[PDB]
Amino acid sequence: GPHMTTIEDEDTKVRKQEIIKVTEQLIEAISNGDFESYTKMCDPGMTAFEPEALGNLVEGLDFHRFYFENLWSRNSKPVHTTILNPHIHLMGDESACIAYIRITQYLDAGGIPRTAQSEETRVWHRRDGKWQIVHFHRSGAPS
Amino acid sequence: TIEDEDTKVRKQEIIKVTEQLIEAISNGDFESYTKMCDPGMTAFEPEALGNLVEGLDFHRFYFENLWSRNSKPVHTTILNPHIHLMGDESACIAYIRITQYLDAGGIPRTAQSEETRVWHRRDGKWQIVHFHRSGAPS
Amino acid sequence: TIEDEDTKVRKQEIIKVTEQLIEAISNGDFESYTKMCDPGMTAFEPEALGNLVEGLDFHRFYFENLWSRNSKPVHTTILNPHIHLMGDESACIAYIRITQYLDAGGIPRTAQSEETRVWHRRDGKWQIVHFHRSGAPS
Amino acid sequence: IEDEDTKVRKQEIIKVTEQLIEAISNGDFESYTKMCDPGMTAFEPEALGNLVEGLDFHRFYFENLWSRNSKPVHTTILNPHIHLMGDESACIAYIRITQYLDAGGIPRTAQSEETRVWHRRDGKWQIVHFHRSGAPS
Amino acid sequence: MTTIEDEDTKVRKQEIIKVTEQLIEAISNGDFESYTKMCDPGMTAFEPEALGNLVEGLDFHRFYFENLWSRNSKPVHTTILNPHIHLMGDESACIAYIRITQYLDAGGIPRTAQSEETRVWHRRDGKWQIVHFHRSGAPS
Amino acid sequence: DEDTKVRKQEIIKVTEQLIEAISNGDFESYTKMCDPGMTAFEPEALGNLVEGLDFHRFYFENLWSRNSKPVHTTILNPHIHLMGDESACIAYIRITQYLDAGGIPRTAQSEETRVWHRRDGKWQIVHFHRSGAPS
Amino acid sequence: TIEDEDTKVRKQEIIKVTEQLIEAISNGDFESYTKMCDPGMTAFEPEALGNLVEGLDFHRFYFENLWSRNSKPVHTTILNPHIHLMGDESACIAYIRITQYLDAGGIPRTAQSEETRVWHRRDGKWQIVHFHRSGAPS
Amino acid sequence: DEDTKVRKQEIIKVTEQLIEAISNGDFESYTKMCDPGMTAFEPEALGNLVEGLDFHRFYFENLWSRNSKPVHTTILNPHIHLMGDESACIAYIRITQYLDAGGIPRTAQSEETRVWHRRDGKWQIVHFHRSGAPS
Amino acid sequence: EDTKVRKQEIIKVTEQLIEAISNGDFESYTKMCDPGMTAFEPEALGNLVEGLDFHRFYFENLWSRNSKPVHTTILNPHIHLMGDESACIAYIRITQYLDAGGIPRTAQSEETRVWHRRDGKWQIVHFHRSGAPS
Amino acid sequence: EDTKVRKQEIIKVTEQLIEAISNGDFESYTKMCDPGMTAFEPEALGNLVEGLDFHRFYFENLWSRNSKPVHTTILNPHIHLMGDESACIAYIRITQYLDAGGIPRTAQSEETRVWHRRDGKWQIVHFHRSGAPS
Amino acid sequence: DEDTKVRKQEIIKVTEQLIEAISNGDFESYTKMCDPGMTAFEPEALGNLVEGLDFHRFYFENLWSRNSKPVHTTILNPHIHLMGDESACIAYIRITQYLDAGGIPRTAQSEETRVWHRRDGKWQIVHFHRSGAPS
Amino acid sequence: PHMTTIEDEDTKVRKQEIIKVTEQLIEAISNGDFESYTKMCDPGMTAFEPEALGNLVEGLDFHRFYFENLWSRNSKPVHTTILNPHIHLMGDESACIAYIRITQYLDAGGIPRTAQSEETRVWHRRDGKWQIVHFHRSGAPS
Amino acid sequence: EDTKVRKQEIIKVTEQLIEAISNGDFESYTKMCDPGMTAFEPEALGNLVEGLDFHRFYFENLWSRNSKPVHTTILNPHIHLMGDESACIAYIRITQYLDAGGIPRTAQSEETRVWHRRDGKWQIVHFHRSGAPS
Amino acid sequence: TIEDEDTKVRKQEIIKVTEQLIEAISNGDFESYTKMCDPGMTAFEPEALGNLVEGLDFHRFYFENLWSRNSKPVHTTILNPHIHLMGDESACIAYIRITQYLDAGGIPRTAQSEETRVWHRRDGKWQIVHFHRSGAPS
Ligand SMILES: [Cl-]
Ligand SMILES: [Cl-]
Ligand SMILES: [Cl-]
Ligand SMILES: [Cl-]
Ligand SMILES: [Cl-]
Ligand SMILES: [Cl-]
Ligand SMILES: [Cl-]
Ligand SMILES: [Cl-]
Ligand SMILES: [Cl-]
Ligand SMILES: [Cl-]
Ligand SMILES: [Cl-]
Ligand SMILES: [Cl-]
Ligand SMILES: [Cl-]
Ligand SMILES: [Cl-]
Repeated sequence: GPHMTTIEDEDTKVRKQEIIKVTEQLIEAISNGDFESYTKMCDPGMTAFEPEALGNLVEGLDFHRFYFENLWSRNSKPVHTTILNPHIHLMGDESACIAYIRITQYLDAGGIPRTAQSEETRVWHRRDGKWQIVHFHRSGAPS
Repeated sequence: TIEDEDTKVRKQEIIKVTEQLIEAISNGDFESYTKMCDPGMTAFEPEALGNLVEGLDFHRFYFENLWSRNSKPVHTTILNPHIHLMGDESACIAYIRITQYLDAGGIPRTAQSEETRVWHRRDGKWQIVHFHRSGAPS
Repeated sequence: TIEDEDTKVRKQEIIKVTEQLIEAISNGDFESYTKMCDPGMTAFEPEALGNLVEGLDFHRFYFENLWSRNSKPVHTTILNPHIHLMGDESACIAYIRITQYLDAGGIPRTAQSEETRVWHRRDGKWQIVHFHRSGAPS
Repeated sequence: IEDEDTKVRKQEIIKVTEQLIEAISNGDFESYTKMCDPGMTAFEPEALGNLVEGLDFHRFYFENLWSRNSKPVHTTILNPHIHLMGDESACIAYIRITQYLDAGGIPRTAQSEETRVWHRRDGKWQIVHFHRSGAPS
Repeated sequence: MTTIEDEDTKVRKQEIIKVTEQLIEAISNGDFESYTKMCDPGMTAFEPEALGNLVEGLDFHRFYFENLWSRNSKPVHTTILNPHIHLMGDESACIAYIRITQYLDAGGIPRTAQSEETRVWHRRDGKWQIVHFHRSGAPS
Repeated sequence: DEDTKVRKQEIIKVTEQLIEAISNGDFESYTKMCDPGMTAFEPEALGNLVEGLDFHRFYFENLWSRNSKPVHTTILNPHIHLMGDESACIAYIRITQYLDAGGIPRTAQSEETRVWHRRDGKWQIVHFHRSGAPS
Repeated sequence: TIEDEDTKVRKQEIIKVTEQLIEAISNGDFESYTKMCDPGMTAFEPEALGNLVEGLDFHRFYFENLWSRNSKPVHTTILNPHIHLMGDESACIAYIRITQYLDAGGIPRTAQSEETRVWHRRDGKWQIVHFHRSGAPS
Repeated sequence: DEDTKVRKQEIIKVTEQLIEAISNGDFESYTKMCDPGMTAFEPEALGNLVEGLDFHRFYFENLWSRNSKPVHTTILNPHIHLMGDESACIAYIRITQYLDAGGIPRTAQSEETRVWHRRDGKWQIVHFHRSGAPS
Repeated sequence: EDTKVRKQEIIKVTEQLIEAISNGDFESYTKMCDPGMTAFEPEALGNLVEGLDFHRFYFENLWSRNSKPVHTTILNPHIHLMGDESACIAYIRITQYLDAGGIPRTAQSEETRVWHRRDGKWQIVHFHRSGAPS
Repeated sequence: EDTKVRKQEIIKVTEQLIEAISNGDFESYTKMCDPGMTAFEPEALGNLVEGLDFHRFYFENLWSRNSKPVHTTILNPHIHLMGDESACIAYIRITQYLDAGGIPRTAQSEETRVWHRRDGKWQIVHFHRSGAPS
Repeated sequence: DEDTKVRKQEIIKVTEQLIEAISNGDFESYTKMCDPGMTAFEPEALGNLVEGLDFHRFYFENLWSRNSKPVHTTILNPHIHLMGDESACIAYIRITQYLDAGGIPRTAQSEETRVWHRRDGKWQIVHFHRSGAPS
Repeated sequence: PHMTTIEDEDTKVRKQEIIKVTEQLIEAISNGDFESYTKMCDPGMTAFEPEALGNLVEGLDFHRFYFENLWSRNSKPVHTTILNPHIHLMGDESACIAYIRITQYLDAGGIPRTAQSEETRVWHRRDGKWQIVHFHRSGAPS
Repeated sequence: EDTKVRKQEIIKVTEQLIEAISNGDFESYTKMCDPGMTAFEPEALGNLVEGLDFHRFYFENLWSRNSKPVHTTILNPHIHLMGDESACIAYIRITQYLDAGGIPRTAQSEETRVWHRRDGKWQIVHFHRSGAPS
Repeated sequence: TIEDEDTKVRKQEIIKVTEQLIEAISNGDFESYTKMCDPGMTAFEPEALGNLVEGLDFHRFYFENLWSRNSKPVHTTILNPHIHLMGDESACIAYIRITQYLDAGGIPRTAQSEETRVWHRRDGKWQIVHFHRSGAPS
């Protein structure tokens, strides 16, 4: 279009929104204890670092399934999630990386509104059309 | 039909640059470091107090203020590495970083941290586009 | 040139909307609240754990899960207010917010917080475009 | 094409904020006052919960704390957000991270949330109010 | 030489001590109506409950009145120690004293609280009103 | 009535003057500004109501060592109450910026009430109440 | 110095009044207490938090608000008494006051305090002119 | 007529004198003012009733940082009880302003009771009770 | 050797004494105590008490004898016979009780008892208990 | 009146014993102590000690006397005479000292000294100390 | 080669089997997998080297409550060392996800070393060393 | 005779063989002699120890640090005791030894203190000499 | 040949002793102890105790000898034979028990038992326990 | 009396050797210590951390590096000794061992501990076959 003297290419804008959407979708699946949708979004050889893994690098979805079968009783109180200061890094058409602060507003524990924070890194890989998480790193203490 | 073992060498490729990156960090060599980082590099680390930091500017300070690291031998070990290849220009490595240092009463101590490094191939050389360090140690 | 009498009423104007805003917050009236906030409202507050929050989405939680304050009588006082007028569509107010509440053993307690509210006049009514709170109200 | 002047207006605000921070960081009180409205208002850890007026209260840290002749300082402005309000009024909120030494000659990091309210007067931008949360400086 | 006019400063001071006692009784009985009657609308105050802030009006004080009824049953004895009055004109007085409160608690345990108080009085249309007060020593 | 405006500024000026005298360890000027039967409540008096200026003479004799610490005072949120033409009352937050305490800039806060009485032309403090830190 | 050893029953009278006085306090008998107290009596005691009190009003509060002497059987001991006869109209006695009480669950406990009682004879009956207590007991 | 007024001032003067002697570590003047069978309750005696001046002698002989330091004492809210012409009782708050701790000004409070007995012309302390911490 | 029987004697009255303590039997206690008795014990807070008066309170205001297991052990006792009518016994007193912990707890105390014979029976003229163990 | 003197007699030896202790003179100490002297003191850690051998140590490793002014007071002495040959004194021992920075401090201890007369002089047979001081 | 690959998987399988038996409180299967003269180091043994299976019977026999909370085990970063055809050594991180503690999900970690010896066909544990928490 | 005092007799010497190399290994460690140490360890040696913070470490690289930065192990007397040893023989080239390692050392001001640690050493015979293939230390020592 | 069986003999009586203790069976216990038995154990607070009287408190006031699943292990035993009527055994005593809500825990204590053969049966003449069990 | 009672002589012989043993320890006379200890002697002591030690090898270390007695005097007291004669060849002695040492800070201090010593005599000489200590001396 007009104004050729500059990168009129803002598909990077929509590509990033693409990544933000799948991340939101992933979080919703997690938040609703929907393990099926979750696995659908994760690469089988998915790798992860998270408080629940006590400093160990975990492989597969098997380890996460636990929390999706027991704590699945997730439905016991309201839980609003906010993704702050997102930053996406595009790497090829099949590879993306997103880092953001994850803020969770929940009740319970004494029945009072409380807020939890965690730093998250999600590494995305495009396979046969849909984006899948290949690795993620969570920092803080919340799930 | 022993096919696809170049993934084996590609992963070793990633392990080597990660080792190189850690050595540069460990030797306070900021020049080599920047050479290995994308200008728009993003990071999550204890020193950033929960904030997502951009650029190398924030890291320069720690490189310049430790200058004489010699005041103690520093050995690093990369444990249980795991590489994820994504295209020919994109890689992801996750490992436990163990650091053996002295100081603190000249006594030998060990620090652990979980690290994620996201690599992107630009014009021949690999560069870090994002990294996430969990723990608190150095 | 003491025509600075309208600045007197302009400031009272700002003090009134601030009082109105606080009342809406105090009564858990999220509708009135949103009516007074710009959609792209920005905020710094204890509940946000050091993060700059955007939109009203983050606030509608405490506005929809914090009504158990009837058995917890509340009174708010705005102390030492200071308004800064900037054009006819832009104002800034800073004050100490003191809250008297019960509970914590049916006993009377007092909380203090420093607040900054940035106001912008849009199509007739004043709206908050950004606010910064220090302390820990709710 | 135009609709990107808000883009340059915001960069304008980010520049004066950077300039302000540099003046503070270099203990240059003259440049500082030049950038502040005489009736400037402020909330900051050093004021112990009180709303302070004028630059008189700040002169103290530029004087009795310009003794940085023994340690270098680096400042980072994170996740900036500007709100434009008319052509003479702006509002910027950011996380201010400070890397300083001492405390054992060791590298340490400080964080603080800052809000700066800007007003355009006779050409140059001036701070009319600011709110600092956390502590750092 | 100074018999008359001195004998009256004596009664003027007792006058101030009486209103101060009355004020304290109203406070002690949670009687906000009598309290407001004794305070100037633009009354100013410094007190532990205000966390280092100068408070205006009676609005801030109503809270403690309305939320301290059980005290009705709670026996309360107040003592005003080492009073000092400063007369300033016929319509202006200043009194400073140590306020000691003897109260019970849970288990009916007797405890004592101390606070230094300054009350500034102004005569308006016949009755004395508090224009400013300063309370120290964290007690209520 | 606006002379109330100048009357209040009058009180603010003497208060500033008083603080300056205190800040400079100038006991002569101080006594000149205090009524002989001056009464006071302050942290240094440990909960006791002190009389006269005698008790304050000491924080002047042993604090004059100020030639080792620049001091700046700020009077915040002042509020004056006028009561007759010879009686005033001022309440304010007193913020003090001082060094030492290691050598680093520090800030102290205290709430102060000063009761003023006009005697033979000049204003004199008849009572004062300080709560906080400042000495 | 051996003549008129009456300074034996003289001191003994003082212990008699001091003992009476202590019984009144122990039984919650304000009337007896006042009879032995000069209306202009002053006191230093832990309950007065460092202040010097005058009159009997201050002490009345502990009598009026403590009638449960029922489940409150209390024993008192006056250790190492020392009387100072001043003239024939006055006396001063100092002793340790040990009191054994229950409560504290119903377990036996002991408290101690130093007391000074300054007596002065008005008419034929003695009265407490001033007293000072240190320690625990009330 | 009010001789009770002068009698009380008489007691206040000897108390001031006593405190000065104590403050200056002048044990001779002190003993001169105390009855040989003097009794005492004080923090330094750990809950015990002490007799004679022997116990106090230590604090003089071994506390000379008193001489090397400006010490200011204030007697607050004094109350005297007269009992006959040879017997008096005074109770007051004793406030002490001293330096040390690096030349820092600090304040100490103690409640004191002094029992006076007139013997052969001069007043002597027969018993005293100090509550708090001073000496 | 005749000294062993006269010492064993003292042990008997000491045991007898402790026996009465634990039985709330104040009457037997008084019989064994000299009216001018003196004492240093934890429940006296560093003061020397005189008489039996100060001791009734614990006899009366605490008869949880058949409520708790009051068992006392006298260890390493040493006796000093001083003339025909004067004895000194010093031992470690070990008590094992219940409740107030509900657990079988053990308490230790150094105890010195000074005896003196009067018209036949032995009586305590002074005792000194250190540690705390009631 | 005769008792008045005998009791006062026990107060003198007690003070002399203390004098010798304070002084650091062990020769005097032994002479006033019976060989079989038994003791309970804070340095024995709950143990009934026997003989002089255990106290010698404190007599040889605390000679820094002058290097510390020390004043003792004996409060509320109570003596029990038990026949011509034995006595018992109980008192509060208050000690005023410095050191630890030269700050005048005050220690307290409950003491019980049991005396037995051997020919000319009085000898301590047993003693009990509570608190911690000497 | 390529058999060292299957030999190691062989060891990983018996280790998994062992852990399952432990996890299900199945002492019979456990003993079947342990050499009678089995040696062990583990937190429950308080620093002592224990012999036989007798000592382990207690943790099985007395924690049957497992039949309540889902127990999931993960073997992380396994490392096998082959030594001859009848001897193997495996070291791994053992992560256990369990409930309880309020029916709340919690995770325990422990470092384990298992020494295997082939006897008459089947692999048997000859010694094991546990660091950490796990049952 | 009773068919065993021949074989039982060599298992006896084989176990002493293992106890000797273990003692040798400990001496090398105790003297900060990294060369002898590496000589006794298989290159692919694996280890679990307090210094590794719950991680399984590989190679000798990680241990080099405690040898090159522990030259003080040559300044003060160090006595080691191996208690309640237990050897498990597995083939002629494979052995396993478990023991309590007690260390008596000074300092902290020349003060004598004792440290305890449970150790497991897995030995493998390669080309004549015994080498450590894996070890697990729980407790403290080093 | 026989020292082997003599030692097993000692290990058996020690096991029997521990079982009696573990089952709160004081009768069997006393049967196995010499009347003048001496002991050092945590419950005695650093004091050397005599007789069985002191022990009858822990067997007695602890009738939860069921509600406490108890397994005992004797580790690294070492016997010293001294004559045909005297033996000494030292071992680590490990106890596996449950809890305040069935939690499995382990306690360790070092024990020394000194045995003396009297009229046929072995009796404990002295024992020393370190740790805190019973 | 009876041929017996001389048992006190046997008991006293043990008190003699026990004292000789303690004295040898304090001197730092390992040689004598060896002659007094059976080579297969067993021990329980705080310096062993819960483990039963055997032989005299483990104790050597203390007769070498522990030289605070080799330059600072210490007095030992044995209290309430109790002996059990199991024969003419076997003895058992139990006692509290108080130790008065100097420094540890410089101020005279006292340490306690109970010790059990089991003695066995071979060819005329008494030797300890086992000992158990509680507390922490040497
Ligand atoms: Cl996740
Ligand atoms: Cl980095
Ligand atoms: Cl808000
Ligand atoms: Cl600023
Ligand atoms: Cl009020
Ligand atoms: Cl002032
Ligand atoms: Cl009273
Ligand atoms: Cl004095
Ligand atoms: Cl008793
Ligand atoms: Cl002594
Ligand atoms: Cl297992
Ligand atoms: Cl090793
Ligand atoms: Cl037992
Ligand atoms: Cl030994």
